[PDB]
Amino acid sequence: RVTMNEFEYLKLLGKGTFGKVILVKEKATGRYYAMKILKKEVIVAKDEVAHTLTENRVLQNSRHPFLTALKYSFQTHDRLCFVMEYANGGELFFHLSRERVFSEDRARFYGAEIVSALDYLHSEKNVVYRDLKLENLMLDKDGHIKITDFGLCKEGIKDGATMKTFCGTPEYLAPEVLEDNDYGRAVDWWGLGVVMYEMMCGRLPFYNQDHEKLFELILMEEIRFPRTLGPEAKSLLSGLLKKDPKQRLGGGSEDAKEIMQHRFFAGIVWQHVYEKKLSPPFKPQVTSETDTRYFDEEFTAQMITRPHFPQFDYSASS
Amino acid sequence: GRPRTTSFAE
Ligand SMILES: CCOCCN(C[C@@H](O)CN1CCC[C@@]2(CCc3c(ccc4[nH]ncc34)O2)C1)S(=O)(=O)c1c(C)cccc1C
Repeated sequence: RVTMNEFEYLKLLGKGTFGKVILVKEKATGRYYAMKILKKEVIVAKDEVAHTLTENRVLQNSRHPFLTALKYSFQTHDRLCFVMEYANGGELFFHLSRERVFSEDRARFYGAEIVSALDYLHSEKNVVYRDLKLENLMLDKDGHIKITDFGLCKEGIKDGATMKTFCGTPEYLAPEVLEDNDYGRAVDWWGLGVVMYEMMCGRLPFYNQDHEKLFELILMEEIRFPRTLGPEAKSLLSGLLKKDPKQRLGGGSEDAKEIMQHRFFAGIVWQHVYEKKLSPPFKPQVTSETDTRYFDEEFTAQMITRPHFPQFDYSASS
Repeated sequence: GRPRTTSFAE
């Protein structure tokens, strides 16, 4: 369907080793999107090809209120482009870099939406996400969670089926992954535990700048609990950050159903979470469609400037 | 707080 010329390139949202994300406007509809533009040479050079094709399939195949939606994929001679829905609220990382701690109510709201999304990925799509983190969690214009970055997903993973790839983000890696063991979908609940910990405690549960020291903490140290934490929050964090995945909350046959039943989530009607009938704790305060106040000035102040990826190109329908 | 993190695979 579309090419580079079907879009206006407005604001830089972010940039990294593999490319950039630009706030774009679709000429034909006036609708705003975020276009992820990756450098083919970098992707090939870093051996990222299968990840990019995995992200593409997972985005195409998923339809969920808390997963980032994809409208178009296409490519050029030297570029791969994902046109995704724009999330004006930025990353959770942006907000926690400024607030330091969310209230338990606010953390509960996001936690419930993340659970909803991961449950769908596991149960409906047979996908394990593997890279949950503050950077990959965005807020849409209404204040709802959007998971991003599906390049590390494992596809075709059923109930207890296991995985081998050493991957994720170092600070977030589960013990069983660091043990060099085959691991299952419960790695996602470890990642949920680290994210909830960060939201409610204002730091990672395990941290060293040195990865060997970091990995040692993850494997060896019990989590610390700030004295501000309520008992059900403590219990939830304690259960999600069990080092043995067989003992982790969500680590059995019932997967996410076990987390949903936990008393930390006692207020929560899961069908209302999905139907988005629960009032968000924060609505992004934007003055226009192009207000990028929830993206780093470092990026937004900047001016905008070998192989064929088979079966990449895509356009959404309904 | 913490610096931005980086996803990886081996
Ligand atoms: C297959 C490997 O490529 C992937 C590796 N990269 C990872 C990034 O995707 C991380 N994402 C994490 C979530 C936010 C970003 C930027 C803003 C954004 C999206 C996704 C959908 C969106 N909708 N609305 C906004 C929006 O992605 C960058 S990156 O490190 O190169 C990079 C960084 C840090 C920052 C900005 C762009 C890029 C490409």
